[PDB]
Amino acid sequence: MDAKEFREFGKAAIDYIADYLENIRDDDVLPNVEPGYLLDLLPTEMPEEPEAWKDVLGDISRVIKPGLTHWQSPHMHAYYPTSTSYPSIVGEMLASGFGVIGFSWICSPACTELEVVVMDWLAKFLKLPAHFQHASDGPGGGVIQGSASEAVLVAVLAAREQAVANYRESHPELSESEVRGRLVAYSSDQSNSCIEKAGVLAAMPIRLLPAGEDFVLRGDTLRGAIEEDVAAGRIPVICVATLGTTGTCAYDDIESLSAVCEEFKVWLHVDAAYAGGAFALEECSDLRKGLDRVDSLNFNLHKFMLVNFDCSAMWLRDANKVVDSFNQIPDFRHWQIPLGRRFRALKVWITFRTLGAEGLRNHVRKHIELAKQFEQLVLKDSRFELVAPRALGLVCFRPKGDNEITTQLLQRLMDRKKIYMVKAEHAGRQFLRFVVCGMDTKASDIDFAWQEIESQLTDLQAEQS
Amino acid sequence: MDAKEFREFGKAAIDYIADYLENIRDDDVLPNVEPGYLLDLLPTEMPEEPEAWKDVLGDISRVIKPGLTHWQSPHMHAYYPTSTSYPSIVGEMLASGFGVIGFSWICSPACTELEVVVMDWLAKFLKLPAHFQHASDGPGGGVIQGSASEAVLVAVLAAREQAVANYRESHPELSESEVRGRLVAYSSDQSNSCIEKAGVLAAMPIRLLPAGEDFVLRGDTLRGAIEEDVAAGRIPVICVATLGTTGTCAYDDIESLSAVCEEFKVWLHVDAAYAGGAFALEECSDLRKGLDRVDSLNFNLHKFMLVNFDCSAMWLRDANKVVDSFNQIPDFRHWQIPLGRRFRALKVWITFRTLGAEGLRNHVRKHIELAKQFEQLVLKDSRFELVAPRALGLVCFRPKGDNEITTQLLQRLMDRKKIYMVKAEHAGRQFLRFVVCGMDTKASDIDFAWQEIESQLTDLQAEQS
Repeated sequence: MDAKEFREFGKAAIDYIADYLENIRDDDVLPNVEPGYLLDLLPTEMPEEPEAWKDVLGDISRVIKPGLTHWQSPHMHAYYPTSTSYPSIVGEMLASGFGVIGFSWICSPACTELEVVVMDWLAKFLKLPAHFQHASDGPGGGVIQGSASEAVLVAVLAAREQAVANYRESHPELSESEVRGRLVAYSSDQSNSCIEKAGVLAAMPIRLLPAGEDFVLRGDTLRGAIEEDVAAGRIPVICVATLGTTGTCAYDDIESLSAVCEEFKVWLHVDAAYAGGAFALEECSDLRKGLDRVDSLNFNLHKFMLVNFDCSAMWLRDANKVVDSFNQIPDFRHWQIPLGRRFRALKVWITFRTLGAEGLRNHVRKHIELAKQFEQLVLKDSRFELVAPRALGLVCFRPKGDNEITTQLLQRLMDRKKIYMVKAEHAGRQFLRFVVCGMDTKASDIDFAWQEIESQLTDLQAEQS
Repeated sequence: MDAKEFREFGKAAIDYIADYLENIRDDDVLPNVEPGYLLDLLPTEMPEEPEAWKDVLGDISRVIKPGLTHWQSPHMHAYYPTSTSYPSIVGEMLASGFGVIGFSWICSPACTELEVVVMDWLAKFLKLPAHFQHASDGPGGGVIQGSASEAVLVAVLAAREQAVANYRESHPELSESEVRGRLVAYSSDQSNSCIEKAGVLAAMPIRLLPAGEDFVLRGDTLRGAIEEDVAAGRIPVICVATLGTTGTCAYDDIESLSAVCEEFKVWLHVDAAYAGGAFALEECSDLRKGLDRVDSLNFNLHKFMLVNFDCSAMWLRDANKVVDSFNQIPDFRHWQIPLGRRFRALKVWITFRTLGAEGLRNHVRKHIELAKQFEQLVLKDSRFELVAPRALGLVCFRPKGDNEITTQLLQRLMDRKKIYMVKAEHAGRQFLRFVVCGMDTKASDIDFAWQEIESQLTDLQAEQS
C-alpha cells in the first residue's frame, strides 16, 4: 500500500470514526449477538492476495460493530469510564505514525522528555505535592504505565524488593528463602481485584483487611493486622490504599493509614485510578489529605482525563526505590516492568493542550453534576433507595424490597439493551451502580437512563401475578 | 472539540503522517539535540484555555520531530525493526475510536473473537503446530500481549506457579517458603535482557548457561546444569530458549533442549520475538524444528509483521496452565498480567487483510535479500570481515584490526547521523550489527549504508598520523 491509498483510507477512517461517535446513542449500547458469532462470519485463513481497504472498512460496520459494547456511549453506565476524546485519537494515530520506541533517551529524546513534561503538567493540575514533580529537587517523579494493574504491580514488586534488601542486609544470617517466605502485605477488602492478582503474581500474601460499614479502611485496622504479623515474626511490606473504590467510590482514610505506615516503615501506595481526576477540584480537596505522606500513587487518565485507553499515571515519591529494584533525564525502562515503551505522552500532550485545564475541570464537574441529577431522581421516587452516598460520577441505588427485584430489574434492562448497568453486592444486599461514562453525556441522557429504569420497574411490578 | 473540527484535525494528521513517512530518508535518522532540549521549549503548566489544533500540529514538526530517532527510516540499522505499516496505523486509530476494553466477552464480543481469529490466522501462516490453534481440539491457543518482555514474564510466572503447586501438592510437609526458595530456572547467556529482568521480577534465579562458540545453547549444557541443581535439592522450573538472539540472530537448539526438558518436566518457552517471522518461509523450515515439543512461544508482530509497536503474539500449548496460575471462547484476562485489554486484534486483522499472506512473505524475503546484498559488500571489501554468519535481516561485521577501529568508525557514523548502528561485543571482540529495518527499504538504501560506512573507514584510515 502506497501513500495515496493511505491518505484515502485514513481520511475515510477519520470520517467513519467521527460519524460513529457523533451518532452513537442511536445504536443499542449492548450488542445482540451470541458467543461465536464472529468466528462464523470470518474466513479461517488470512487472504493470500491483498484485499481492498474499502471492503475491509465496510466489514468493520458489517461484522465488527455488531459485536461491540459501546463504551463511548452516554448510555454506558456499567463501569468507570474509558471515554476517549477526538484529540486523543488523533494523537495516538500520530504516535503510531512515528512508530518509535523509547527504551532509552537516544531511541528518541522527545518520547522521554515529553513524558516528563506532561507528568509534571498533570501533577500540577491534580494539585499533587510538589515532590511528585520531576522538575522538583528530589528523586520524585511520574511515569506513564499501561494500566492501574501494572502500576499497583510495580509498587508491590518494588516494595517487596526493597523490603528483602533492607532486611537481609540487616540480618544476613537469614537466607533469601526465609525472608521472602516471611513477607506480608495489606489492602482493603473493598480493593480492586488487581490488588489480589498482584499478590498472586508477586508471590506475597495480601491481607484484605475488613473496611468499616462505610467501606472505608482505617489506620487502626491496619495497625492491628501489622502488630499481629510483626509479633509472629513476619515482615510487613506494603499497604495498598484505595481512593475511589470500585463498588461505592469509597475513600480509604489515608491520614491514619499514613501514620501507621510511617511507624512500621511500610510502603504506602494509593490506587486513585478513577477518583484521582477529582483531585483537580477545590471542592474535592479533602480527597488529597495525606497525599504528602504516601510513597506512590496511580490515576487512570482514560477514566477521568479523556485520554483513550491505556494511559495510567504513576507518581513515585522516590524513584530510586523502583529503579534499584528493577535492574536530570529519567531512564523510564527502569521505572517499569517491560523494556521497550510506546510514545504515550504524545496523545496526552495533544489532549491537555487542545482541551485546556478549564475543559478538563469542566469535564469532571459535569460528571459530578449529572450524578447529582440522577441521585435526585432516585430520591424523589418512593420505590427506590440509595445504598451509599453519591460520589463523583457514581450513584449506588436499588429498588426497595428483596434482592430479586434488583436482579429481575437488571435482567430486564440487559435484555432491552438501551442502557448498560451491572449489579453489585455488599453484606448480602444487592444493588445497581449507575456511573456517568459519556464523552458527550448531557442531562437528557440522565433523564433517558432514569426513564428506562423507572419504566422497567413499573412494568416488572405491574406484571406480578 | 466537536466532530467537524475532528474531521479536519484528523485529515490534516493523516496528510502529515503520509508525508512524514514517504519523505523520511530526507531527514537525518539520528537527532541533533541535547538532553533537556524539549524541557526548555515547552511551558511548565498546561494551558488554561484550549489551544488550536493547527498550532499543536505545527508544534509537532517544530519541537517534537527534532527529538526523534526515526525508526521508520530505511537508514535505521540499529536494532530489530518496529517498522509499522499504513494499514496498521489506520487500524490502531479505528480501535482508539471505539475505545473499548475487552476484560470480558460482553465488554465487547468482537475484541475477543477477532483476537482468536487473527491468532489462528498467524499460527497457520507461521506453519506452527496445529495444537497452537484455538480452533484445534485441545487447550492450546494464542493471545496478543504487550511485548516480548511481558510474554516471557507470563511464561516464567506461570511455570513458577505450576511448579510450586505440583511440588507442594506432592510434598505437603514442605512449606511454600521452602519450595519457592528452592526454585531455579534456565536460559542462554546470549538471551535478551528481558529474561534476566523476568528473573528479578519473578523472584526466581535464572541461570544464564554458556552458549557454544557459535552462540547456540544446547541440550547437554542444560542437562548438566539441571542435574547439578536437582542433585542439590533444587527444583528446575523453566527453560527460556531463544530463536533469533539479539546479538547475532543465533538459534538455540530446540530439539535437544526439548528432549532434556521433557525428561525433567521443565517448562520450555521459546522467545522467537524477531526470527518468528521467518517461520512463514519454506527455506527457513529448519527454524521450526522442535516447535511441536515446546510449551509456549512468542513472536513480535511489530518486528517482522508490519503491525505497529505493541503487538506481541504468545501461543500456549496448554492455556489452563496459565489460567490456573493467574486467578469455546477463551477468557483472555486470565492469559495475561493486567486485567483490562486494548483491542489490538483490529490493527492486526486490517494489516493481514490489506497486505495478504503474499505481501507478508515477500516482506520477510525482501529483508533476507537486502541482508544478503549487504553481506556481499562486506565480503568483497578487503578491509572488513564477517563476525557471524548472516541471518535473516542481520549482518554482523567489523573493520579488520583492533577494536578501537570499530569504536572510532562507529563514533564517526554516529556523529554524521546518516545511518544508525550500534556496537556489540563477544569474547572480547567488538563488532557492528547491520539490521535491515525499513518499511520502504530498497537495494539503493543498502548501497547508501555501505557507501557511508566504507567512506568513513577510508577517511578514518587516511587521517591516521
